[PDB]
Amino acid sequence: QLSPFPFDL
Amino acid sequence: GPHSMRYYETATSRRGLGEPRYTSVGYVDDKEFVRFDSDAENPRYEPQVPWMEQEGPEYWERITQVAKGQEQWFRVNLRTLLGYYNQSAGGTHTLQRMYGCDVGSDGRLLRGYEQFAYDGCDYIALNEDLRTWTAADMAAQITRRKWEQAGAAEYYRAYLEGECVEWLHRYLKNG
Amino acid sequence: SVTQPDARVTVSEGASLQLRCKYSYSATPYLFWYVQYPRQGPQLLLKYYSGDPVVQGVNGFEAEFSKSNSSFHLRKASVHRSDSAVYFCAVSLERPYLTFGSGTKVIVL
Amino acid sequence: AAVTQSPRNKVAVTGEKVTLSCNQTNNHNNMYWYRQDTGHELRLIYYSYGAGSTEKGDIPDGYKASRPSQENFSLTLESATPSQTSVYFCASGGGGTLYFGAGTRLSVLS
Repeated sequence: QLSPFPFDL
Repeated sequence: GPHSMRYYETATSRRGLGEPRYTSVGYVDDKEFVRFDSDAENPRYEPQVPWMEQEGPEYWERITQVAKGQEQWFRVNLRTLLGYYNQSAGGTHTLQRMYGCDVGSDGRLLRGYEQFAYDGCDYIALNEDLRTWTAADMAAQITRRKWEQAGAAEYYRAYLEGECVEWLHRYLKNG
Repeated sequence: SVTQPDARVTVSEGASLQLRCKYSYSATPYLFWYVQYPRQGPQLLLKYYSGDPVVQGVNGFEAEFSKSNSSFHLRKASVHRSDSAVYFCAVSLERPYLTFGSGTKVIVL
Repeated sequence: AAVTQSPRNKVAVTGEKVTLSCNQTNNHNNMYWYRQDTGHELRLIYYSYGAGSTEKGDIPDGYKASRPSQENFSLTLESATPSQTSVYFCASGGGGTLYFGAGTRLSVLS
């Protein structure tokens, strides 16, 4: 599957 | 024998062509089994191996949206990073991510991954403990303070721990 | 798709309170509990990304996560008068979405 | 909770084109637009990943959106109709959590 959306930088 | 999975999301902003050059490539064990070039005539995740054929269009469907989504992430963060470091708007840069799960022999996760590097140089990465982070410089420090408060680790932990692994198994069974 | 069974739930001042919630997902999602006080926006009460299936929250609020029963039930030891409001149960396994549930109008006495 | 929406209340006439505005200070990248009819479930209409992004939610029909900047997110009602009346909420978030605003009790008139 695919990792969820990442936290803003 | 312990197997593994890995994905490499790479972006490349530049002059003229506003939208970055998105390149999402994933490897099972150490073989390439999925690509996504934003330069293609029609962006979409495609199999790079036969045993990936057996996957309902449903799969390839949302899987692609995720990508379409990451594109936006990169185009958005590649911006703020160009800010953290005070560079020119014209200058070309590269923001890259990498993540994945390394199952043990018994099947249960043996190592999680989640790290980002701006222009070759490391930036931020989740430690083996899947609880603490490691900054590279000042900016990497910033992102890590907020990510630490927002409980970033736990977030990715949810994936790297179960979701990812439960799928690496889902893949291994096709071969 | 999250689903809160009871839309109208009332308990007497001081009594304990528990608001159920079930999520139908292929796998482990991200569960939250937002409370909405009349004429205002929802507020983040507590959350659960990964770890202790028992999470703490502002104002003696805590919820338990269960992959077995696939539920994220909320609870408060002693509900005062002020606790009356509507409670929502959101989930998110998409891009920072937050699909909520019908909710539940909690009332005291 | 530093996300503000204006006006607190708006009166739309059928057909009219209304544009609800939003402004955050959370320096968040992801912003959203949920609508809450009768104090029930809020549903996503439109949202942006960042300045310049526009992604349809679960009910964008009759709606347009704009993300000209980091904090300004504008939701537009192509042509106001009765059924399009409710309390709209604008949220922001750095992934994971979402910070909602005061909302905007928008009412349609015939």
